[PDB]
Amino acid sequence: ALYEYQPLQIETYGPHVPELEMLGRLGYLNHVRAASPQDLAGGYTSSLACHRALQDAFSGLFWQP
Amino acid sequence: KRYEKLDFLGEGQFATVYKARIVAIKKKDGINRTALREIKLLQELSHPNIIGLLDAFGHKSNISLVFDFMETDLEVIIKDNSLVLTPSHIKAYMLMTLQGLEYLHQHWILHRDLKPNNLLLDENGVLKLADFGLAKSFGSPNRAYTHQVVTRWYRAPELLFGARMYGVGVDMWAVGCILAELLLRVPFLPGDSDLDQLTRIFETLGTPTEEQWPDMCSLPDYVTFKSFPGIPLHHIFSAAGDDLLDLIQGLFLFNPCARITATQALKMKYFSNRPGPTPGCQLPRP
Amino acid sequence: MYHNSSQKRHWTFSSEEQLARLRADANRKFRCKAVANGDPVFLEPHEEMTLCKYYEKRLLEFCSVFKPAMPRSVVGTACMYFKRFYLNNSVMEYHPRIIMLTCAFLACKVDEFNVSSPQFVGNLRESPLGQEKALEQILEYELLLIQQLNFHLIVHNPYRPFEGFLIDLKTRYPILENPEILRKTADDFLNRIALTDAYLLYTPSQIALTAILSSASRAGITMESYLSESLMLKENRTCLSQLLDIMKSMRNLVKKYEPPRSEEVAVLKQKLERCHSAE
Ligand SMILES: CC(C)c1cnn2c(NCc3ccccc3)cc(NC[C@H]3CCNC[C@@H]3O)nc12
Repeated sequence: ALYEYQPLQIETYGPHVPELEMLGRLGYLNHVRAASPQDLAGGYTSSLACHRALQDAFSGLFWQP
Repeated sequence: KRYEKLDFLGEGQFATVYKARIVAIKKKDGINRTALREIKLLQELSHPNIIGLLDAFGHKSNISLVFDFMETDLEVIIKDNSLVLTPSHIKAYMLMTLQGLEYLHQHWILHRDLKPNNLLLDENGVLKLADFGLAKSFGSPNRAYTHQVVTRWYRAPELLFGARMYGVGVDMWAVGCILAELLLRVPFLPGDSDLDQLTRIFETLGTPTEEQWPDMCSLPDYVTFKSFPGIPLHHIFSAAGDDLLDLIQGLFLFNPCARITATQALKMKYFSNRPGPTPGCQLPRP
Repeated sequence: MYHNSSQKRHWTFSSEEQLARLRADANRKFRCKAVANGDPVFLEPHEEMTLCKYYEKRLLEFCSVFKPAMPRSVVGTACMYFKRFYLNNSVMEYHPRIIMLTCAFLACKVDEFNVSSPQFVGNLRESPLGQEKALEQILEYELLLIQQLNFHLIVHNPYRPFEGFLIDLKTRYPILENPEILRKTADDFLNRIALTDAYLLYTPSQIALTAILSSASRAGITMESYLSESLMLKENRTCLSQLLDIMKSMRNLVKKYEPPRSEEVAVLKQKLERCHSAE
């Protein structure tokens, strides 16, 4: 009865969203505002804002009532 | 409305909670913003390890919220000297907490009030995060938050240093504290003030330097401290294994960005390793 | 998130016909109650729609002059509250003048835009006694508004999806070199879409994408490749066809929108005042 990690299976009804760690290479972070040193000190990064914006943009784009 | 109002359960600043036929009902500014926060967040969330809002209804500016009835919480478990917290039990509690937190963080919400009595347990041994009165959506650059969230003994050092922007770390640190409270059966860092809380943190885990926290000096309430080397984690948690020590170190990393997220904590070898987490039906009952 | 939200589950409808059916049912239910309480005093459903559009314009003006500055999220939430409320309630029973202020009040609370009740009601252009009377009515109607929304308070607006689409265009669509020259016209089209019933018929992502591609078409830019090459709809052409049909239907809803006329709203406002005098 050993635990095995299964990623959360939540259908988004939209295009695939790039992972948070990969936003830096793909060039997304060059278009979101940089996180200030006090923001980084508390754990806030521009990757979070970029990822949430992309997720909201893609959420339910292909869904119909 | 359709409820029997059986037994009194508790009373707090914003509401009084009773048992009712089984559910728990919690009863010029208008409707209380804590009740509205609970309503607006819990309506959008659905997960086995998050408290379920079954119904809502009220009169005038007094709304009653209906939740599933929970038998106990982690605080009663920790403070009960009769029951023994086997490593499997700690693993199970940690797993349920982290899965609920993973779901919550996926939907860009921070609990901001994690502590043992806010982690409720039902008769089936399912742990649910409750008391979303301070919970707030994160990931928006336009939202400025306060640093006085989380009770003091579970507050992260960046919160104690006055972080107005933060992420999942404020939950994760509290999770670490809860983990420590599960291992020691007593509060890990029982400060009497903010400065005393920071002092206990830095005396136990060592004073973080610029290498472990690159921008620690930029927080508005950062106070230069005394350089304690801290106490090695294997000395504090003498009964903890290497995997558990890795999890504890990840949860208690001073850098919030480097601090492990809920999914990263779930992927760690501690949860995969032997022994497996206790099933909910076999967890200790207060 | 929208894809498992109460907005998607309960407040995104199949067609304008279903919305018209809900509005007509509300109108006839109020008529039946008024008759059972006891003539041409009653408002017809299209007259109710005209009054609701006028008072949505009034709510937008109120939220635009609100001090301190109201975030666009609050305005969108409040307008969605107004639309949802008058889907299933007659303006003849609950006056839209009060209901829109209640919508703004509840929206400020829900979206964490902390303003005190006195600084809320001070934005109204009335006497201090009138301001306190309006405050009392807002407090009476706040719970009613919450009940009529079925306690679904989180509203997913298209502004963040709009920002996400702009980021995606800047990153993955070099064909459209500067996506930020689309922002102003796309925002104008977003306002126009908000005037219509589209917020009850489509997803926020669909609405934002429709505004962006309408702005691109206005500039002459043909960027169906972004739909096909970047959104990977070239792998599922039926989904691409459904998406194009959604956007065409939204553009049609915008083109057919008729704004309230001054004479007509004056007449219907006098009619509504007579309705509220007798109730
Ligand atoms: C409102 C909802 C979250 C809820 C469901 N069951 N339940 C119980 N059950 C009795 C109980 C719980 C924990 C320990 C002992 C007894 C007590 C209770 N008290 C209110 C606070 C108290 C502090 N911890 C979080 C609780 O929600 N709230 C609830």
